Amino acid sequence: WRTLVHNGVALPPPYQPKGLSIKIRGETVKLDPLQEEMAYAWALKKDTPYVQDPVFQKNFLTDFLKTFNGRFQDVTINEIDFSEVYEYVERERQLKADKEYSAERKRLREELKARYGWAEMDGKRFEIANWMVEPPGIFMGRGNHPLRGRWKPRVYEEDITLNLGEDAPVPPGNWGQIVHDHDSMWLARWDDKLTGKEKYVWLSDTADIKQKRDKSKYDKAEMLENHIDRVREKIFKGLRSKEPKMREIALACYLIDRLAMRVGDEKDPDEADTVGATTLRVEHVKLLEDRIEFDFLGKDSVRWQKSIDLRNEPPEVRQVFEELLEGKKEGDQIFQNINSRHVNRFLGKIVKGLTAKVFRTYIATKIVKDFLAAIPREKVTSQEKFIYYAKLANLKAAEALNHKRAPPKNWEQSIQKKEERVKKLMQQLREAESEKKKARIAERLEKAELNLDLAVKVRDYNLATSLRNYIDPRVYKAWGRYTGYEWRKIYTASLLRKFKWVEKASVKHVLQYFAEK
Amino acid sequence: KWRTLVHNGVALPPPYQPKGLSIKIRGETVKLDPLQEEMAYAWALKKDTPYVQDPVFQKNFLTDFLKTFNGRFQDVTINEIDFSEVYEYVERERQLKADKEYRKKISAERKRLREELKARYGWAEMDGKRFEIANWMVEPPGIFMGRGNHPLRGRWKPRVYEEDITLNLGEDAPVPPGNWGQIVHDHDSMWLARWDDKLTGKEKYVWLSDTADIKQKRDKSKYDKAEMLENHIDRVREKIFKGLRSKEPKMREIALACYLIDRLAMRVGDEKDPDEADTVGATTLRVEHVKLLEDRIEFDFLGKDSVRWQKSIDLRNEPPEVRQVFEELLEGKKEGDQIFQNINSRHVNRFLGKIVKGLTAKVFRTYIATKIVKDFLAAIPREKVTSQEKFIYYAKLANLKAAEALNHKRAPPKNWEQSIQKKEERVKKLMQQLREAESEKKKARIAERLEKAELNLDLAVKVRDYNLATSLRNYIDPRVYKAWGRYTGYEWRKIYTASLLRKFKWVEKASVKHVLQYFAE
Ligand SMILES: [Cl-]
Ligand SMILES: [Cl-]
Ligand SMILES: [Cl-]
Ligand SMILES: [Cl-]
Ligand SMILES: [Cl-]
Ligand SMILES: [Cl-]
Ligand SMILES: [Cl-]
Ligand SMILES: [Cl-]
Ligand SMILES: [Cl-]
Ligand SMILES: [Cl-]
Ligand SMILES: [Cl-]
Ligand SMILES: [Cl-]
Repeated sequence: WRTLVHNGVALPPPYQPKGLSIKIRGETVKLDPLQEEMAYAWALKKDTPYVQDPVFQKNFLTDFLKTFNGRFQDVTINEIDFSEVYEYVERERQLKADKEYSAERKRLREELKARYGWAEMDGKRFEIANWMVEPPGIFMGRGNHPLRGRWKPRVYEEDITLNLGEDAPVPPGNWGQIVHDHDSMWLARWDDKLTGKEKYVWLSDTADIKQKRDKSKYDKAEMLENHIDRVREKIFKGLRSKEPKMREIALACYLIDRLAMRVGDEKDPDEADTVGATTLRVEHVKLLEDRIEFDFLGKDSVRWQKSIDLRNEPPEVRQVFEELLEGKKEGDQIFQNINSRHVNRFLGKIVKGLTAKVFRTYIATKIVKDFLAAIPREKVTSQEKFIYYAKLANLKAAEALNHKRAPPKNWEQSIQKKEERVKKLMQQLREAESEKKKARIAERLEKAELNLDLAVKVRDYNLATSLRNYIDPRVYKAWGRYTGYEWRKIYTASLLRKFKWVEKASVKHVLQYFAEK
Repeated sequence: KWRTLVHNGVALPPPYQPKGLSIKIRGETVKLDPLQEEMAYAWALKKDTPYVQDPVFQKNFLTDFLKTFNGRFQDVTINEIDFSEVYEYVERERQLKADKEYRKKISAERKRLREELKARYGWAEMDGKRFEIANWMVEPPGIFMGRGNHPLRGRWKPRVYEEDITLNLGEDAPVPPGNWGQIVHDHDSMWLARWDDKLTGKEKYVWLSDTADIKQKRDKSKYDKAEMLENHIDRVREKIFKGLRSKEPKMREIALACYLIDRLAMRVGDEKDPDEADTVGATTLRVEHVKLLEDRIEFDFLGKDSVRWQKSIDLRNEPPEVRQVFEELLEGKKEGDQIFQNINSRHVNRFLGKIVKGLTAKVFRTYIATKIVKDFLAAIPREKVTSQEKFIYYAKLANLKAAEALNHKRAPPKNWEQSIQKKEERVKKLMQQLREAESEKKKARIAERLEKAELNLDLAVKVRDYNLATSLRNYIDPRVYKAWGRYTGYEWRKIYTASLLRKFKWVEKASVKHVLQYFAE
């Protein structure tokens, strides 16, 4: 770049003390501001599973107990009474759900965005992706990070170096450095004060930000594995709720869990014609004694059918379906009060960051993992067999996520052509005694035989949708490492660029699952 | 975009020469066709290695081997096969090699043909400039192996042919002789040739020597060989002892130099690189540097800047051939005489490579230094790694242990004594600035810098006599430090300068499971 101007980064607001106390072994202790700021972060997690994790507890106390001037060094979490801090949190939670409004925050939120959210690079205006420096808080990763529960210390202007053009105005701030690095694209830089990792501020719509955001989705899905039981319990509790809006939302979430059905309002053309909760009409659903049948004919003339065996489903499932169908005509929409905002608000209250898209990524990724884990390594005899199994796993995820498609236009004859190719190769090598020739015919035979079986199996399904969007590429990198074969050949050049981040990423989480025996 | 690109393609392996050998399966003599014999002979070449005792290696090998007998024997297990006839041919041919190869029958002529093939295939022209091609030989087929735990170990690597190979050439470059599978003109690609590995499915590329692709591949290869040595160090040591008992005195001297690699991590001594040229090495030892006592041997080397290096080996549990060869080399020499007069890296690496293909003095000392670092970090409780700066501190103390092990001893820095006092004052001041600290922001900013000052002071004292950079750049597998970062959660990239992060760029993609499993034990 030639010139680059921006207003730096927005630092978090200081913590506001509330005069709260805790009890340690019966002794009331008045919290200092930093003590209270940490006790408050812990309290905000009071209803999460993390505060029951002994590694999480020990890491938190490592930073917490250091603030007590030498006292309480051998205290454990069970000997601290946080109830005063919990009560403040619950009170603020109730107050936040009661102030239906003082909407002058939009002027203040918009004022920050206009001030810090835009950089001007070589005369052009560009949005900044991450201009807010996050406030201090408790560190968390995907579930097994060794530093989980440790405090992330507050970052100040002096820790931050800004990248600016030489003729740009130095924005207000006690910055630690202003560098004129025409070579590098980043806007601001600083070291994370817990992990030692370098933190960068990038323009929106850049390679670094999209790779980060792409990987973050699959990371949330991996984390979901730790919480899926609780999610399912809260979906069913929602179905039993007294509030009809809650029952309807919970039922849409039940359909995500059970059928991997999308919400129905996403506009992306890859899935816009597939079934979704909001496009279900009364005529698409039949409630029977032992099952619920779904039968949906889409715009593309694709008929999608699945059923749910009610034998071992909770009774509240049929109860809410009956409630929503009651009194409606066959052409009426079933889910008339649903959209992605309501669904993701419900899910997000169970697991922060959880959305329907993350949920379906977890589903598709688990299906692929479980399919491949069931294959004895001795059956994976070649690169072609490796690809074949990878694709059958992709197909299982496609059918699970309802990525049904109209058959390829000339599928009928192309199968005979693959059947012809198999036939012709079949005895082409039967009349060739040279083993160098009888070997390079054997190789294309199995490639053709596997490619034929695959071509029959994939006719009605678009595998690309889940391969591009819902299957964690770490599963296929791990499958490559587990078996020895070339997993990059599962992907187009385009998807290899999209998943460039997988090259550096650990696959221990998946590979340990394959290697269990 | 290159504009023109000219080369002669790649050199294909020589065809296998059948020998008319047979094996026995369940007592039935079976005559081997060419491919079966080729595979049986490869297996026989490993008859005295651990690999042929590994059930995974066996199953993989039998998967491809039994496939050659298309109807019969599809049920056979490895113990039902009698390879003794192939074993005998191998032993006969290797005993035959115990007479003359480094003579003129296989010296000048072997040399001449080697240079002839290099002149034919080793050079490309790109945009009118001539460049050496790094890997113009297609490797012959054989039994696949990785670093020790590869899932395809024991599988056959099938022969590659001209018809399998794509060449990348300018549109109007001459088409080199050969039945190439395809000629492309891809101005966006720097590779010269490409084919699929017929076992692993990985795409194989031919590159110019001056590429990142080759530099990175050669850098990682050294550390991979050192990782693989971990499984074989006992056998290597026994073959060193065996060399010490050889009847040829030149092999005995070479063996003793290799023994000093193993026991003291002592370099050969002939490498010109200034990083190590002033440290002790086998070829730099003189009679007065070595005291042979009754149950131990003491080394006392006085080098540049009056730096004295001293280490000793306890001999009482050592095999007597160690003392034997030392006495042999010391006898008839007086003060000032060089002990190892027929030693260089070529002879040493020839000897080591006969034990393990690709093994060299540098690979051996990389294994030593890497194990030292791994063992040091593995013994550290996670509770002690309390911060990024503590993490870096322990990493450097491990680095120092490898420096001491590999004899990278140096004279203390010019102003060390005063550069130690100055840090003692800066910590003294830093503590008083933190007692009078006020705001939380201030109490933490000084705490940050104080902890850094105290650790750096203790480091500065401990590293006075050793150059840590040599082993960090050359002998410590960076996967150890990446794994240390993953085990603890801290940023391992700060262990490295920008230069070393470039050299070790390959570690970003590399698995560290082999080391991390050891830390997580
Ligand atoms: Cl932001
Ligand atoms: Cl975590
Ligand atoms: Cl979690
Ligand atoms: Cl600040
Ligand atoms: Cl949707
Ligand atoms: Cl809700
Ligand atoms: Cl890989
Ligand atoms: Cl090769
Ligand atoms: Cl291996
Ligand atoms: Cl040397
Ligand atoms: Cl690797
Ligand atoms: Cl791995």
